[PDB]
Amino acid sequence: IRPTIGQQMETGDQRFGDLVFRQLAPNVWQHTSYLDMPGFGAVASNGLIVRDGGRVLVVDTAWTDDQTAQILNWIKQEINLPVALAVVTHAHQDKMGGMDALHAAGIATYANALSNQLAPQEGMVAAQHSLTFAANGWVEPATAPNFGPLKVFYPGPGHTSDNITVGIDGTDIAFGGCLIKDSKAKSLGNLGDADTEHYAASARAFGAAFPKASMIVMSHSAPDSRAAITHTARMADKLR
Ligand SMILES: CCOC(=O)[C@]1(CS)N[C@@H](C(=O)O)C(C)(C)S1
Ligand SMILES: [Zn+2]
Ligand SMILES: [Zn+2]
Repeated sequence: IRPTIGQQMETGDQRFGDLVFRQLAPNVWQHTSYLDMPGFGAVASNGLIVRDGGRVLVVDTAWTDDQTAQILNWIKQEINLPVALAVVTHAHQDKMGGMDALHAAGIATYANALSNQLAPQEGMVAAQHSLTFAANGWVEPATAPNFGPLKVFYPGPGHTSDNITVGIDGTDIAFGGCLIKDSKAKSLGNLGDADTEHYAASARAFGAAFPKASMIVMSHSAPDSRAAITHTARMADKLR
């Protein structure tokens, strides 16, 4: 695909059906799925796959159940370990559109409690479990059982009021989801669900929560350096 929004395909990318997978680190891969929007073309959305010992952890579904089932198929082929859990980073179609494929496979799913509360209104299937957060934004660990290397952080409202972010312990990788755009981005996208007053602070909070991450993975750009966080925050400063 040659998406209008999202990175092009590069050497080292693997095509598996209509999905693209890229290894980012020895136990981390980016999954990419595409949704065609009329007149506007293909929009890429990225999530993560993490191998944690004898199990696999997933961050975000694909746009659709069928695509998300193909993520599970790719995992079976390339990793061949059971998927223990998935965490989805807000209640939009690119992040939660494939929940049914996860639940059909018996995979435990997790989301911000607010994401689960909003899911019906957003046309999404709620996750099976709800994460809650301390006042400093870090997940309450009782609500993130056996998350292994996944360090979940709620940076505050930005892209949506429920957006969460995930650091991958033992790697240089932090996932900003749809909150962060890369340093070449010209806009933060549509902003219809956004908190334009708090966006900038939330972007900076994400950077401060994962201060040593050097590879920033995001939903709608290829991985970038930490400049993606600052550039996003500075674009968000102009919304106030
Ligand atoms: C089907 C709903 O999914 C969307 O429309 C997203 C989800 S974040 N929002 C858009 C935006 O923020 O402009 C986008 C093009 C980045 S994908
Ligand atoms: Zn979104
Ligand atoms: Zn998105």
